[PDB]
Amino acid sequence: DFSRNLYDIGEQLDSEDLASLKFLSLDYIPQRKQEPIKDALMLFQRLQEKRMLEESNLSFLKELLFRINRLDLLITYLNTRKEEMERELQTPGRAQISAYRVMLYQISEEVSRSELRSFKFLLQEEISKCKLDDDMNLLDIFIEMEKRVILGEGKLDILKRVCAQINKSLLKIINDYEEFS
Amino acid sequence: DFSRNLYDIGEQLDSEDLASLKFLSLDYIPQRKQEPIKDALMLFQRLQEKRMLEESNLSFLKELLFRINRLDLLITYLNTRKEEMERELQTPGRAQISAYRVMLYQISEEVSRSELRSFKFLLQEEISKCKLDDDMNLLDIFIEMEKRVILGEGKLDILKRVCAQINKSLLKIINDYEEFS
Amino acid sequence: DFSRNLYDIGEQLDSEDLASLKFLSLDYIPQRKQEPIKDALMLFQRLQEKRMLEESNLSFLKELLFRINRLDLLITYLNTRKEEMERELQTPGRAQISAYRVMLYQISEEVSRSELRSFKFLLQEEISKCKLDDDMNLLDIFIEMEKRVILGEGKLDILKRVCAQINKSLLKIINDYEEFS
Amino acid sequence: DFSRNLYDIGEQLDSEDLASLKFLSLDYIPQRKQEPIKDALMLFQRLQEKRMLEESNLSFLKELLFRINRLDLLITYLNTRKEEMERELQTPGRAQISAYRVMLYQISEEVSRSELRSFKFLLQEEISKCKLDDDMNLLDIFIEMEKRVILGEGKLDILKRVCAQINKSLLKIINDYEEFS
Amino acid sequence: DFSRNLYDIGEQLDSEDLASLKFLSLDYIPQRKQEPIKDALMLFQRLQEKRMLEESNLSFLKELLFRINRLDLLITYLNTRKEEMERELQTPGRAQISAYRVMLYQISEEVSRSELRSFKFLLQEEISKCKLDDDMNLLDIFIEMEKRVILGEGKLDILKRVCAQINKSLLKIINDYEEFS
Amino acid sequence: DFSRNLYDIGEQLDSEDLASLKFLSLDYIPQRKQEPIKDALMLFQRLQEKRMLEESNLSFLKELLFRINRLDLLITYLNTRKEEMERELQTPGRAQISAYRVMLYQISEEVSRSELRSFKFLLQEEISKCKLDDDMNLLDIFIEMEKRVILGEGKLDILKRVCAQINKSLLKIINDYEEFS
Amino acid sequence: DFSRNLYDIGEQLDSEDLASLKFLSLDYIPQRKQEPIKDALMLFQRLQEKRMLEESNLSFLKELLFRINRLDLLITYLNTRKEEMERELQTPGRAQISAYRVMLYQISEEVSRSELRSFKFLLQEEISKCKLDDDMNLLDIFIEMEKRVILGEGKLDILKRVCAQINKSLLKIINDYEEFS
Amino acid sequence: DFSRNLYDIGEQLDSEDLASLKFLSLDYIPQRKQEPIKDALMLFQRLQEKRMLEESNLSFLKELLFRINRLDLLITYLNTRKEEMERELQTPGRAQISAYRVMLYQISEEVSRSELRSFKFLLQEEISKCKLDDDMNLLDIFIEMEKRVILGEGKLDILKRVCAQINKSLLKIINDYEEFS
Amino acid sequence: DFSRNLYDIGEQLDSEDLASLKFLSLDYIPQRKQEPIKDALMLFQRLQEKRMLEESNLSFLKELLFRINRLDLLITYLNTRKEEMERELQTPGRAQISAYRVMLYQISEEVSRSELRSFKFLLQEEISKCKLDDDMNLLDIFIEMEKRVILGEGKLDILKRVCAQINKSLLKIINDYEEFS
Repeated sequence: DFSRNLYDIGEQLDSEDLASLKFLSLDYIPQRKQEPIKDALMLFQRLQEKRMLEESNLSFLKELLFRINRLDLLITYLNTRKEEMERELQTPGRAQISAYRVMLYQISEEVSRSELRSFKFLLQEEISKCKLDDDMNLLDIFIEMEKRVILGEGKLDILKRVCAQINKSLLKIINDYEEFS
Repeated sequence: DFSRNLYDIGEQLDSEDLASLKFLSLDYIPQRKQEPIKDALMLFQRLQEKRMLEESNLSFLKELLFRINRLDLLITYLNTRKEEMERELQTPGRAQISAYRVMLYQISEEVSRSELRSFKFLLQEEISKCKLDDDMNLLDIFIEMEKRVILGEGKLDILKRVCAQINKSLLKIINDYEEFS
Repeated sequence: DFSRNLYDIGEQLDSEDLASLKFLSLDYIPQRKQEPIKDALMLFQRLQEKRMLEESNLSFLKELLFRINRLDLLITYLNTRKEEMERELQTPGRAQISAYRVMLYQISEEVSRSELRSFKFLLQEEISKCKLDDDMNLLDIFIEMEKRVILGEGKLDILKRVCAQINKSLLKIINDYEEFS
Repeated sequence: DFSRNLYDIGEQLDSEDLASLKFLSLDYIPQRKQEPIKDALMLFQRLQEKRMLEESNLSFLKELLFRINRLDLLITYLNTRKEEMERELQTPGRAQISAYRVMLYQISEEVSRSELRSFKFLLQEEISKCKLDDDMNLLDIFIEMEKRVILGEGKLDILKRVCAQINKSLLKIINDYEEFS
Repeated sequence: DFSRNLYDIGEQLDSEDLASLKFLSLDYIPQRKQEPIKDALMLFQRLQEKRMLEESNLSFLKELLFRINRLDLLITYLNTRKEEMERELQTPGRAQISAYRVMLYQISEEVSRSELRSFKFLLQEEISKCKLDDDMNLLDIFIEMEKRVILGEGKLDILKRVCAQINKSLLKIINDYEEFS
Repeated sequence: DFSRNLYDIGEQLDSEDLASLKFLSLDYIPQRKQEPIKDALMLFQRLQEKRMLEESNLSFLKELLFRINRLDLLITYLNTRKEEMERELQTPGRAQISAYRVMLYQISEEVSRSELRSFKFLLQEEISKCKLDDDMNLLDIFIEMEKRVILGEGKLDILKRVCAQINKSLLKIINDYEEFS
Repeated sequence: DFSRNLYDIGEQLDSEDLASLKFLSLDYIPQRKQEPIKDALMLFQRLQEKRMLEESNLSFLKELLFRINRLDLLITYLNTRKEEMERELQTPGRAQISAYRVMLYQISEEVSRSELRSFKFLLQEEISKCKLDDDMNLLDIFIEMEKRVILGEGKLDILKRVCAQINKSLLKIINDYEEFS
Repeated sequence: DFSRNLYDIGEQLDSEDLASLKFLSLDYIPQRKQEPIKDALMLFQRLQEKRMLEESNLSFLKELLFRINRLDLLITYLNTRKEEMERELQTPGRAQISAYRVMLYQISEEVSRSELRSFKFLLQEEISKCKLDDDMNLLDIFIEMEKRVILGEGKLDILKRVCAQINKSLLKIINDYEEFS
Repeated sequence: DFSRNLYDIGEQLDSEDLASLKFLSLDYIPQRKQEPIKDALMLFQRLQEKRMLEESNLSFLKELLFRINRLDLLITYLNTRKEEMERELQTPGRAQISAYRVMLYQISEEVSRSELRSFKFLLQEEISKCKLDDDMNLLDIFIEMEKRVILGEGKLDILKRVCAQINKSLLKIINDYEEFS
């Protein structure tokens, strides 16, 4: 019955937060399969097809909100505290979103608009293969980097070289991924 | 019908006031549902659809104008005196906007753009995830604080932990939490 | 004579108008007799066979045009004033189209495309038995609901729950049918 | 062969031009019989059946291009001076499209897309009978108003009540129509 | 081949001055066909439709470049001496941009940003439907005043109501209307 | 109408006198509404929005101008003597500016521009971490005291503990605390 | 069997990627057999029909995905690395499609949306037969030309008449047709 | 690759130096092309658009740094001595930035802000055609002079007249152009 | 949570102190990246982004206050004695700011505001490249000379040749530079 209230979660979702969910959902939803999604419920439909999100199991949604920092919804509508997802972080295999995706998202939160401009031209300096613009959310840029296979667990060094021209707080985020080695 | 007057109200409504009205609509319009609204008329349409703003019931708009201090509209268009605010504040349930939201507005009401920069210097301690713009409305920041569940009805007294460091006059509004009971 | 003139009058009607007329003809023309209809004249032929629409008695057509707000035809071709449609209220049973169908139609007039997509999700949330698509008109959905016996004067509460997820003006349209209790 | 060679005219005509031509063609082509038209060729076929556009008589097209301000084509392909389009004003009946239509057209050209949104609010101020959409051309709205018989050659000055609120110079365009009384 | 140099002119045209070209084109291209224009070359395409600007006749562009003081482009691309702009003064009707538009432009050139703010305050007193923001331009105000039908060729003197309060030199500019005596 | 003729005040109104008006308007115009005021026109705008400034009642403006002694110009706008401000003393609540704001202003008028230096030293004693910009006149300092809620209507007398060290004439100003009896 | 997975390549391919593949498949699949194609599987089936691409010989697909820079799919589905095509395509006759197609694609990667806008404006001046609109891809333009054999390898440098006014690095691409000698 | 270092060079560029580079780049970058440019690398992207600056040829930037006295970057990061830029004097055409532009730049380096005040007073004495503003950089004024063709290799006597009215030492720069007689 | 205690530093520090910090920060922050900074807390943000200043490592801030002679603040903010700064100086690699920068600062402290005038004359004798202004700090001038590469680690012994001419005791510091090499 709570699908009725899934609606009542999605309406509070920012267009930007949706794009964030799209990026994080890429571990399950194909790069094009995700594209028709225009809101949370569209995502939920895909996740129902993948059986990641359903009335019988909204634990994926629970994490998703934890990952994009929409804890207001986790508590308000899913009626649980963030510490539940922190318990899901306790042991391997309980987290549904990969740590690497989380780190890349954390970057997108750390990187400012001005720095994003640097990211745009700087990546172009790294390769002409990418066609970039001011509409390229860093997360969308990351998707493009995946296409060229210059973004991944074995390409982390590239991100660090990029960070050298941006800031060291990002470099930190990169080093903080060491524990998942 | 009466939307003939709403039009002429909206023409005189400021884009800054509209931003604050979006915050005030949070007790009815979903957190991010109002985000594609560009002018007063679109806002008014949503309120008509939710029947918060009716041709026979303009009392919600009346309050809204009281909340954004537009007395040039209260009398000019709604033909109501300023004293009617206290009339609507006679008993609980009469006001449509929570005193909680009213306080949050007044808290930001006394804030300077230079204090907003100072706030960001303190907000990075509260949550480094908060990617904020130098022209970010404090009310928008409050929405972000909801996301972190660090600002709320019972978490109102979190604000003073950094607001007292910026402008202790805000405390006079925060202490009005007593009007919850 | 004029029955033949209708040949060149029906072309002024939309395909959405036709679909709407099909919904309105649900109290006369069977679903299996509605589907073959491809244009207004096909509809007219069925109504001629059922003697609802004949040159000697076009009072059914007259009402229909009122029901779908095509008064331009009511006056310019059927040569009668829009004010004459009030005669439907002179006595119970005078109207050929039931108020119930009128209400459901008015809803489809009030519901936008974006809201329609929301209705698609909401019904999916209500049950998986109803398979839906992007070409589903709200009136088409109502037909599907009828077939599944979840649409009726005693099922209005379901529509009310769904409308609560959209807007209160739709709820109003439904509540306007309460006077026929 | 020649009229067939004019099939290419549609390659320099815009989709907006076609939409405008459809409105202007309403005096001869049924309100919705025009809709299958996807290009100028399709339009011409309807005009061939209506005998408005013939290989040996393009005077109808000549007027159209003048009315929609595609003078580049009026000269380049139809090889006629724009000055000779004013010959429609020499005696009554020389014009093929009613002055009523070009009046409404000029209005639609004068109104901004942002003002169209403003109109939408005032269109509900007029009535709830008109269902609105973001893709509605003001000419489309005019058609819808005709359907409700609240707009016409005798009801043109109904628009003035709303137009005064958007652009009062439209009132003059309307007032000038009086000269054809 | 100069239509390829129209591109060049457009690149060498100042994006800030393009706004004034739109103002100058008000009596040829409706604000609806102006607002989607992003550069001069797009405007030029509109002027091709009206046949104001073609390779066979760039005299309209010539006049436009005179108004926005781009004499360097008259020489560089139109290959003509600056004095040839004054050929429009030989006989009445030669000019295509009314001195009315020229004077209003000259006013906007004389008015300081600080004086504009003053005019915006005075507009708030003058126009009952005045709406102000940080993107306002005196030329845009003039357009809006036409929409209020308070500014015009015969109503030009209205500007002296506020110009006399600001800068006598602006009033002097207005007095140039005397040439229509 | 006439309101527009009060704009002239700005020509003779010193920016420092405007800053004084800002201090006096602290009980009316919000911080965020006050600080973007760059001239009397922006001030007037805010006053109109709260309908404090209206042709039917300019008494608030009058009182304000009396405080800064610019009501001397009243005889050039309303044609009446500034002495009629004494009417505010007839009964309690007639004055719109609290004697709290008045007394603090009188202090800023009594203290020498060079003596302010000593007040900066006093501020060092009270708060060695406080920023002491040379632009901080006593009125701005008083605002900073409000930011530290050390100064107010009930705290006003606190100033005497350092004012006695500056000049007994300042104590004489402070002795107007008797007006709160 | 395993082909089931290959079918899903299209679930990561974008519509832009597929459109690019269509352009690159112009040396195999006619424009009349490309239109029905809506996804990668459709493309695959067209190629399977004539054994041009089949599960037992994916060497053409290997290049295709390599050429459109989707190396993540070379890994994910083709279970290989870019190195394979880099080595394989070193010598003439190893490519399945003309480098002419590839080079034109590379241009579409280098040309910005903003550059394409002005690129199209030049196309209108360069070829009056063009039917330009917002849905035209740069590659679609090239096809439009081929529809009447007015663009191809024989005039591969024709684009220099447009690129010279846009971006010299596009001229560089043209100057990289050295191996076609 | 190395572009990465050009970025790193650019981070030490002043916004004034950037504007100066824009002026010097006016022999290449279109009048409005540089308007969205907010930092060095953005400019470099426009220089990549023209291929004035490229990893294959950095001599353009190298000269520019010499022109605006940023040898701290030329020597430090581009490993180039100023004498190698001075080596340009061997033969004509070695310089990519005209001595005309360099001369006018040097003037802006010689003229004080206080002399710009007196310049702008004399500018109005010369003509009211210039859209005078307090934020007008002398180089921006030069651009406006170019617009009106009152600045050039044959208009240098205008600046010479102005210089004689400001500072006799300025004449030592503007007269130096005589070497190209 | 430790940066919470940095807030009250920037409030105490002067704009001059900030300017001094900016000069000393040049070894890490680009010559023109710090310019938008309006207070010390904005500086701190940049330092934390570049991780030059960390909550776990405040030793850079510690040094900063030492270098600008604010040792008495170390006990008030970092709770450490000034003697520990000499402890740091005991061994190489502990200091984060170069002695070169520090010594140049000491010079600016020794040079009088009046002497600066005579230095401006000397700077003109040195070169016409450095544009001078009364609002320039000697440290700002130092930066400008560095830009011309006439001031540096190997040119420090050149500048002093005119420094002694104003204050011989400056060289009592400068000549000690030898000890660091």
